[PDB]
Amino acid sequence: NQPYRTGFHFQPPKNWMNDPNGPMIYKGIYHLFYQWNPKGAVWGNIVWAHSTSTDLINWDPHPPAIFPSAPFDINGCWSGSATILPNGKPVILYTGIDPKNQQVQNIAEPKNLSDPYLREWKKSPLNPLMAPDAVNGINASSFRDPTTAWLGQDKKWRVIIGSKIHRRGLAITYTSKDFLKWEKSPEPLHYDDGSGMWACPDFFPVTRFGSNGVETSSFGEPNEILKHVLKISLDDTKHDYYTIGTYDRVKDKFVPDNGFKMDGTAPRYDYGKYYASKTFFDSAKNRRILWGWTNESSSVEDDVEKGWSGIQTIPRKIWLDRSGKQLIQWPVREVERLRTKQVKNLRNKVLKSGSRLEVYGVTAAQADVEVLFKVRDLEKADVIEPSWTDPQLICSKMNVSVKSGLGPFGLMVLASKNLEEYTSVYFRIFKARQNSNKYVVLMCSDQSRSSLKEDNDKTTYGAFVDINPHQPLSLRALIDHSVVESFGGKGRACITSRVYPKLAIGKSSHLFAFNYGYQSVDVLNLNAWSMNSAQIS
Ligand SMILES: *[C@@H]1O[C@H](CO)[C@@H](O[C@@H]2O[C@H](CO)[C@@H](O[C@@H]3O[C@H](CO[C@H]4O[C@H](CO)[C@@H](O)[C@H](O[C@H]5O[C@H](CO)[C@@H](O)[C@H](O)[C@@H]5O)[C@@H]4O)[C@@H](O)[C@H](O)[C@@H]3O)[C@H](O)[C@H]2NC(C)=O)[C@H](O)[C@H]1NC(C)=O
Ligand SMILES: *[C@@H]1O[C@H](CO)[C@@H](O[C@@H]2O[C@H](CO)[C@@H](O)[C@H](O)[C@H]2NC(C)=O)[C@H](O)[C@H]1NC(C)=O
Ligand SMILES: OC[C@H]1O[C@@](CO)(O[C@H]2O[C@H](CO)[C@@H](O)[C@H](O)[C@H]2O)[C@@H](O)[C@@H]1O
Ligand SMILES: *[C@@H]1O[C@H](CO)[C@@H](O)[C@H](O)[C@H]1NC(C)=O
Ligand code: NA
Ligand code: NA
Ligand SMILES: [Zn+2]
Ligand SMILES: [Zn+2]
Ligand SMILES: [Zn+2]
Ligand SMILES: [Zn+2]
Repeated sequence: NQPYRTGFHFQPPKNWMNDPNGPMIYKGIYHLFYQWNPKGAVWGNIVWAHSTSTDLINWDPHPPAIFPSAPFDINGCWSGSATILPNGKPVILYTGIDPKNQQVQNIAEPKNLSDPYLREWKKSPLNPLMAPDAVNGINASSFRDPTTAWLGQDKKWRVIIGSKIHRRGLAITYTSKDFLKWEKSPEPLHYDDGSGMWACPDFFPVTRFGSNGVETSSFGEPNEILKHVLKISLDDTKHDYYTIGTYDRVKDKFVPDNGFKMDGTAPRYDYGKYYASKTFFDSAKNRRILWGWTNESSSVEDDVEKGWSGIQTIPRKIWLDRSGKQLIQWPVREVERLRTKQVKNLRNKVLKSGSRLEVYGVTAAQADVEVLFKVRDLEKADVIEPSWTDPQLICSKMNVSVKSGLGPFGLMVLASKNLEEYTSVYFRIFKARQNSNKYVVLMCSDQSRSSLKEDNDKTTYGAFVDINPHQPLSLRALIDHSVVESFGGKGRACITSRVYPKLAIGKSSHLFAFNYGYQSVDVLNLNAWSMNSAQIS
């Protein structure tokens, strides 16, 4: 049986899944391709598997669209993106592995534009459109993951491909005026020395104030003020980072805001298990949607034993925060449809020092839970230790057993009856070292005690939240058997973790709200929703 298969998260019926590939919307239908091993629970024989939806939650299967069948992709069909041409026509640019094991860029387009499921795709015998050679001097073994392409104000298409040269990450930009003949621009859009391979790049605009998404090609109105986000997947650190800045269309370079740097010190989308992110414009609801890949935290032996590996996070809506400092993410509202009509609700309850409160009457391994925490006296908070800068290091140096003035308080999810197994998601509040009344809010996802099985990835994840602890603290968790997605400060901080409990499964799982800090905290409001399964394949 399968106690770790997700109820409502996207995953194939069996075996290895990888990056999300070319997400898009065509003729009112959502499309999601992905890297898949059609015959193994490890990486290998990789092809573009294909599924579709009308709500981004329930998915219908289709035979693999892009698979090795030609010289330009004979040894593999790696990640890529989908562009929607101004005439509504969709195209895919993807990385193929050639007879010499070189990473080359191939175009593919639909065979029957009237088929709204876009079942079969044809490849141009002119592929590769973009390839390494002796004159460009591009590293043949690191030249992959082409982005969604944008059209500039000089009627020329621009697209970037992630690469590297001697420990220098760079986003190589190409230009075309017909989307068939692509010439390499003399200089990259951006680069960074020190950070390794610049995998899964992404480049998209956002409005300075608003929740609504922006079309990729858009220059905006004469009244609408725009900023740009460059996102990259660092292969060295295995994380996804982004910076916010301005797109100099003259010099064709990306200039990050004052303070940002495009390396391992940039903001992340998710401070847990989260890789190879890709966005697309959803013209139906005028929103930008983020897809992310979460790989398995269990041993490889366990993966082949259960016969599958890798799930996809429930899609997030993304926009720019009012303060302009960071991006905000929130699970697409369609997921809220899976909530049972019945809803367990608790309000105005006081968790005193070293206390717990079980949430009764919910399917505790497949649920959605939202908490509001009110702190009583803010000057009871401890002052942050001078050289405490890495939020992940705070959460691992001091577990739930080590107490602060304020914190740990939050949720204990996927928990056994007598608490032999629990995954804790909590807050800690410190005073900042500054002269003013500034506070540091910490959000941890501790999975050191998450499973009795010894050889699982027990790594603890951590993040700072940009919220004011004068106001009530917001925490949300989507729980799905082996995956939990934690959301702090209304999507200002996101943590995904993977848990494989030996006791806390299905009927036997529990849910707790807790507090181990010196001072008691108020639970202003608490709502738990049992979650229905989704029709995915
Ligand atoms: C796909 O999934 C696999 C499996 O889940 C992923 O591979 C594993 O990745 C994780 C990291 O994400 C690694 O697991 C552990 O790594 C930890 C590294 O040790 C540090 O952990 C904390 C900070 O990161 C911190 O508590 C600790 O500090 C202590 O030591 C420091 C000196 O090093 C120093 O600051 C102090 O002395 C302090 O006491 C460490 O810095 C750790 O928990 C374990 O060591 C463990 O290795 C593994 O490397 C990976 N496991 C495998 C299977 O290789 C993989 O990333 C995923 N891939 C993708 C694409 O997402
Ligand atoms: C081009 O990229 C390849 C692939 O990363 C580099 O070769 C790797 O070098 C690293 C050393 O850090 C080692 O892991 C292996 O020796 C190589 N990996 C594989 C699987 O090929 C190569 O050094 C790069 N060359 C240049 C000039 O940038
Ligand atoms: O399917 C390959 C696809 O995955 C990415 C990012 O997840 O890279 C992974 O696979 C590469 C080839 O095996 C590895 O070099 C790399 O370490 C790993 O992250 C994309 O780069 C690629 O398109
Ligand atoms: C394309 O798909 C449409 C709609 O499903 C179908 O009617 C038609 O036969 C296909 N086009 C051709 C002529 O192959
Ligand atoms: Na594209
Ligand atoms: Na939404
Ligand atoms: Zn359907
Ligand atoms: Zn990609
Ligand atoms: Zn790391
Ligand atoms: Zn000290």
